[PDB]
Amino acid sequence: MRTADRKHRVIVCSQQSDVDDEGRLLITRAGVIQGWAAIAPVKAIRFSQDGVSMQKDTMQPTHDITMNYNPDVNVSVSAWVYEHRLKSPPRWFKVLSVVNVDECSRYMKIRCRLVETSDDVTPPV
Amino acid sequence: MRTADRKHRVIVCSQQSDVDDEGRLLITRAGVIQGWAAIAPVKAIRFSQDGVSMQKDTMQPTHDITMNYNPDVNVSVSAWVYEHRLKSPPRWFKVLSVVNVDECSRYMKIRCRLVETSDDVTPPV
Amino acid sequence: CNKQNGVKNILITFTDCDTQEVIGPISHEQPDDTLPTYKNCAWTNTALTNGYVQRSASNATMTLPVVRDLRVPLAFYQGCAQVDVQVEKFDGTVMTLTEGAVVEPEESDGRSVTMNIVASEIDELLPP
Amino acid sequence: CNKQNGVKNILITFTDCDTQEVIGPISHEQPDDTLPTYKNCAWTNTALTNGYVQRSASNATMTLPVVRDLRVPLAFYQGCAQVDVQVEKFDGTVMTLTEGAVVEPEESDGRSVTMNIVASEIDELLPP
Amino acid sequence: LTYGNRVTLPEFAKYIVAPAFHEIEGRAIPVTGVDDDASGTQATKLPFVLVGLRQGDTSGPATIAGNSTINLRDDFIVEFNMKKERYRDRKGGETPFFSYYDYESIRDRLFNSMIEFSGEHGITFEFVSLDISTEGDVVYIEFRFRQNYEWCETV
Amino acid sequence: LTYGNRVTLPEFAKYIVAPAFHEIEGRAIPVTGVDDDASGTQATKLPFVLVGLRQGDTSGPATIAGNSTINLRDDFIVEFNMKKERYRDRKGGETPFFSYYDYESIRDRLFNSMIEFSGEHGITFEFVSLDISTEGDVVYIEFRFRQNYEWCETV
Amino acid sequence: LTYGNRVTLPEFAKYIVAPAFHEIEGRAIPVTGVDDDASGTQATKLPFVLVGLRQGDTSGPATIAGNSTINLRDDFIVEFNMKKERYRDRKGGETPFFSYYDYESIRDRLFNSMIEFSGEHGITFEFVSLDISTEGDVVYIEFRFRQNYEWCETV
Amino acid sequence: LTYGNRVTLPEFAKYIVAPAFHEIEGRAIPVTGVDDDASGTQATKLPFVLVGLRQGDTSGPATIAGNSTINLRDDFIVEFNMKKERYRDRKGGETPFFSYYDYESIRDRLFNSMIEFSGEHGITFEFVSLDISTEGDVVYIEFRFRQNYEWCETV
Amino acid sequence: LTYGNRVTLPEFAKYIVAPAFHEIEGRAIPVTGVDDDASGTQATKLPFVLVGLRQGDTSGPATIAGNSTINLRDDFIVEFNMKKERYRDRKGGETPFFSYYDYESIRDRLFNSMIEFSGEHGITFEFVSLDISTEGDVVYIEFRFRQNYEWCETV
Amino acid sequence: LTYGNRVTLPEFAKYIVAPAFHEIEGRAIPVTGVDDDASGTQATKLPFVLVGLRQGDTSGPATIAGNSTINLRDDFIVEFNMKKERYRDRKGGETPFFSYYDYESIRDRLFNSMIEFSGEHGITFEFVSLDISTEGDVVYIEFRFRQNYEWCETV
Repeated sequence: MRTADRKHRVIVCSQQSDVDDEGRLLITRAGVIQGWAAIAPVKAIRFSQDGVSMQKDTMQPTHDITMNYNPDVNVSVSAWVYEHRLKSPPRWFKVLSVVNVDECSRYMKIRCRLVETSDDVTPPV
Repeated sequence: MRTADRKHRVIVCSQQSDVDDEGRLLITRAGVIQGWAAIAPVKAIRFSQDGVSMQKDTMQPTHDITMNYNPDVNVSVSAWVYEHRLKSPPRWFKVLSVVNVDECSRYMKIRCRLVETSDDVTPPV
Repeated sequence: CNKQNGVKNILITFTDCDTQEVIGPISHEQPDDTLPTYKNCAWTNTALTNGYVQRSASNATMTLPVVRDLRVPLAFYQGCAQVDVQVEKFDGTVMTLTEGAVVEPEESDGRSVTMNIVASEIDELLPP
Repeated sequence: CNKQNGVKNILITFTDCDTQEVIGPISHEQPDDTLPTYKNCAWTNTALTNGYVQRSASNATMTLPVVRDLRVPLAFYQGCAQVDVQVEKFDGTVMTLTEGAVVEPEESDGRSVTMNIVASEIDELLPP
Repeated sequence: LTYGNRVTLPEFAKYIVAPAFHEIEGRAIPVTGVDDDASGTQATKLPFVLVGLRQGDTSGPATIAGNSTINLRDDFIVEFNMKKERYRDRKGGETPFFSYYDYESIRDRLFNSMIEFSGEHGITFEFVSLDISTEGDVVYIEFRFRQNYEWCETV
Repeated sequence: LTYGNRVTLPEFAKYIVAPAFHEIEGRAIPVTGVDDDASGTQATKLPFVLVGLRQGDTSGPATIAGNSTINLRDDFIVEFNMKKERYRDRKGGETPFFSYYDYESIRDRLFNSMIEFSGEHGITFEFVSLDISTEGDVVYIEFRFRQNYEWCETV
Repeated sequence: LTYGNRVTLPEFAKYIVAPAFHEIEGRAIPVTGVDDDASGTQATKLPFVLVGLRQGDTSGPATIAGNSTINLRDDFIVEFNMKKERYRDRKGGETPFFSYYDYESIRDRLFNSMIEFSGEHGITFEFVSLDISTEGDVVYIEFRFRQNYEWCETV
Repeated sequence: LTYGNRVTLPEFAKYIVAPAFHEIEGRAIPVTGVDDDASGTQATKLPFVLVGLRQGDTSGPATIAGNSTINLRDDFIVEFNMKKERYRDRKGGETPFFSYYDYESIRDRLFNSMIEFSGEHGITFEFVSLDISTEGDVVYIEFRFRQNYEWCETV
Repeated sequence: LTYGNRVTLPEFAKYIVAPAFHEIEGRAIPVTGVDDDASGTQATKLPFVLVGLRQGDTSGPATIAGNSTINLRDDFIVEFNMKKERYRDRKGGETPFFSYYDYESIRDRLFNSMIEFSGEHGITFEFVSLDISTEGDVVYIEFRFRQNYEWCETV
Repeated sequence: LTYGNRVTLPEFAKYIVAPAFHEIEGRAIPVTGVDDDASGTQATKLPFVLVGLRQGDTSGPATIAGNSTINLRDDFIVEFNMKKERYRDRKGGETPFFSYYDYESIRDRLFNSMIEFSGEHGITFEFVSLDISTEGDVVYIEFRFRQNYEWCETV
């Protein structure tokens, strides 16, 4: 993939969770990586105004993310991708799996599932 | 795609619903966006005199509508597409999903379904 | 029409035959789908030969399962005080039984007793 | 609120009717889902004619299934020992029984017995 | 009301569900079947409680002979569609979409309105099952009721 | 009519359904199977009612020995094909295709015709189940009846 | 706690499982359904427990008539998400990921907590089934409890 | 005939089905299974009736000990293949292929022939079910019979 | 033979089927499962019997306590693979491959051999079901027998 | 040993299966599920035996109330993995892989080890079913056991 295809600014996030004292749980999403990436859709999306995607299986990836490989980072089962745009609301991607493209260790292919896309999401800290 | 292929004049409509005092419900369709789009069939259609389609699943899209991307509008689960022709009865489409073509944010591809096509549909307001 | 069969209200009134105290419980609740059962004719019949019959005097009986109310003692349900019961079905029928007496008490576990009440006569209301 | 029915505590005291040696009070465990059953005051009734009734003397009865305690002999359950029993349900009720006597012993297998205790009177607590 | 010993699905929706929750604006849409259309019954304001007959059957004697106390049993369901709302904290914390949703308030006051209706007209239904399931930002609360009655013919 | 203690599906259609609802222009079609051909049985105009044998069965003893009170049971289903008609309020609103459809009037008038026929000839059927489902703008209401009789032999 | 003769799933998690096993840092999560979203409920740190309603049901009589001793049954399941930890010797050996995992200590300490809570408040649960399954390096231990209660109405 | 207390398939087809309908020219073909081949069992010119065993089972005591009254039960089915004939009414009118087919005449005289055979030799069969189904211009009429007997060994 | 109150599958074969039908040249093969390998057990010449354990099970009490009359039940199936032979009647005619096949003689001779073995040794089997099916020119006749015995222990 | 009225899966494998057959060198591997992984549990040396819990259930009363004689039933299974060895009979002759395998010797001495252990500690198991199945050069001998006990809580 030509390096001009990477035209999205993403923030790869690892989530931490802690129980709320009143009885709930809270998921803190902090950024660990920020760079240029190229996204591509592999499925349509049901939006259900207020943004939350209405996918049923919650395990079929909808977007494929291509970015630069990094041998020391270990993209977990609990990684997120916060992609921010200029005049469109930000989007929260939840990773579903990674692909080491052709095992050349040049790019990672992160099968992700659109979580939602609205102007009232919590940016990462 | 070819901008000379967008040869269909459609009006994207939102669905507002409320129950009549008599006990039944009533749905109105308000026009929100008007522009040119390109439609194509991806499945055959059962007419059933009085025009209304006879698709059984009611979840497999039958037409794809491509039009100009618009970053401020959110095509929800409750969007319709009213297509008017010159010497052909008008049509009513119900959207099933949209996909941002190649995520380039230049065209929206509306995965939609034909509801009915008869000379006595209720035009938008 | 014949609106769906079933009980709606069951009122019970205990009066102890030793201290002459009275209790007006706040009506009881059916424990299951079985209904209170009734028999009004106070005269039983016996089959003689060739169509005849011996009409003798007898009682009016009533069978009522109810959940024990956790304020009135259980003894008051096992045939230990005079009871005044009133039932109301869904179709409008109301049957009242006054100054009855529980006969043949059967073992109960503490939450659902089955009363075998005997009385002189039960009146029926026959909804209009 | 009618807390869920069920038994919580069972206390039993054995006192041999020959040597007058006492054992207990010992706790005990229900063997299955069923509950102990009760009939409190000692005056049963019988159906006379025309609503009347003959009130005669009788006994307070009690039937309780329990798992045999592997330190008390089985004879103390089969009716060769006076028993004093106490039960407590979840809803707060307590039922105590003094100077009971196992009557009509039933053939058992050695780990689960259901005894028919008879006494002069059973006392209640009636959840305050 | 018609059917003095029964209540139609329109009557159920407007007299039991409507005097219930005021956040639904009487959107108890009477439908033929609960799954007759998932693309149509998903556009209304998110509450839009649905009511529809699942299957009609008998409850014992059902012969049609003019006088046999023809017994009938209608099995219908009521599907709640409630918008889930996440709890945000001002430290970068949030509650995921799979958090527990309190259906207890819903069943309680729905039963209460049903109790009041039974008291006012003498009509009772049977509760069978309660199922909950989510999808995106919507929670489906599905009760399954069953109503017994007798079909009174007309002369 | 033949089979004095019984009726055949053609007689059922022309004597119980035809003197019944008149908006069908007497279009009561007996078929082999109600789902044998859906491309041909979906061509008839708006008001057509179908009747077809689901399964032939027994009702207890069925041994064929010349004198054993040979008991029989035929399971057939009658399906109403009715067109849903939306309502318009002139303000620019409409009723969706998934709205409730009043089937009870259909069951009432169908059962009344059956009661009248039974009272006339002394032949009664058993009601089993009722299923309703829509597709496009047509609603399918499928009654499942069941009829017991004894098979008369001929010397 | 509300519902004096009952408990809700949040109270169950914070009163029976949280005072239970301490290697969970109080991560007792109530959800709608334990399998509604497997991509989100697999992100929390390794030792977390899930509690979710499987299906609401009855326990006999459930007719709602103002006085019928309305009996209810809520069927929920508790799933343990634990990390399997292989053992290593000093001669280049290892234990496979499919080796036996001691679940009995989990069931013991879980049941002890339930017994203590019942003895304190007089509320008991019924154990139905236990299922264990592994995936990767995480073992799933799913307890299926069932709770009976009577639904109290409010005037 | 062999098996004095039984009737083998060949004897059934030639003595009960053959003296039945004369439009069959005696084409009562005994097969192993009714569905052993659908491409070969559909080549016969003209209408044709098949006879084949579905499965053999027991009817209670079945031990093999020389004297235990070994009871056996053979479940076979009889498949009618009848050519449908549409009714033409010159006005440009016709009757579709999904029209009702009168199976009653078939079952009646088949039962009659079975009755006469039972009276002649004292052998009775049990009727179980009757299913009809069409395909193109052929209607399949399937009877399912069941025959009880005792297997008499030979010395 | 071992297990004086029982028989194993090799003994069963070599004592009941080999002294039975002689056109098999003693080709009665004991297999693990009759459907474990269809590519290997379809190679032996025309007339071959297979015998294979379907499932081992119990017949009531099966607790292992040293003295509990441990009851056992073995469900095994015996399958004949025989060649169907068409008949030719010089006129240029033939019989189809789906024609009826006489399984009754095979069943009779198998049961006679079993009765003889029982009367000799005091060991009986239970008959359960019989299924026949053809493929190509080979007919499959599968008898499903069942045998009860008590498991003797050794000190 | 812990659980004086029970045996854990590790104890079962090392005290009942290990003193059994010496051809497995004590390779009685306790697993979580017998089908948790077919790629990892097929690497051990051919003569190896697995033991894993299938599902835990109850045996009647199961309420958790501190004193209710909480009864439990753990359904576990033991899978034998034995290498099949063909018999060569020099003339160019061999025995195929679908030949019968003698599982009786396996069941007999396994039951004997279970009997000796029960006599030593007073713990008995229930036999439920035995199924065998082969694959290539390996035969799977699958027993399914069931053990009843009472869960004694700790003060």
